Formats: sequence, C-alpha cells, structure tokens
Amino acid sequence: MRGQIRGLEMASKNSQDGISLIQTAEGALTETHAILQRVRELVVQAGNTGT
Amino acid sequence: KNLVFQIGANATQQISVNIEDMGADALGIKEADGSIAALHSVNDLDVTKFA
Repeated sequence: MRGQIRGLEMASKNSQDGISLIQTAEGALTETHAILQRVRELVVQAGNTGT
Repeated sequence: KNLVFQIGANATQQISVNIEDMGADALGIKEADGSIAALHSVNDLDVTKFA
C-alpha cells in the first residue's frame, strides 16, 4: 500500500512538473508563432512590393 | 513583367496590369510603324509638309 501511495504522490508531482515543461515549450512556441505571423505579414507586403 | 499587386490575404489573390506610353504612342498593330504611326506623335510632320 504505502509503496503505491508514496510513489503515486510522486507521480502526480512528476506530472505537474511535466506540465510545467510543456508550458515552457509552448510559450516558446507562442513567440515562435508570433514571429511566423509577422513573417507572413512581411511576405504579404513583399508580394505587393514585388512590383 | 506585369504589375502584380497583392490584393488579398492568401495565394493567387493578386492582380496585374499594364502601362504603355512614350513619344511613339501613335498608331500600331503590335508596335508602331515608320513614317506613319510613330512619327505622327514623335515628329508631328508639319514642318513644311502641309505646304
């Protein structure tokens, strides 16, 4: 019992920390995304400016 | 080399146009011609010629 219980608590802890990891990753991807949006803007403008 | 402008937010959303003016804007079939159709605008012959 106490084995499964203690390791369970550590498993939920582990889980919340895994969450935090992927939140960091996805925040980096939020700014990645922001830049790519900006690039798209610059390509639209680029397409008009091509002539 | 047509004047493609950006029109919309996605691919193919573009329009091109054409412009053509100069001295030789007189008659023409695809280009102008010699004594007529170019020099009617470039020269406007009546130096002494309508005498």
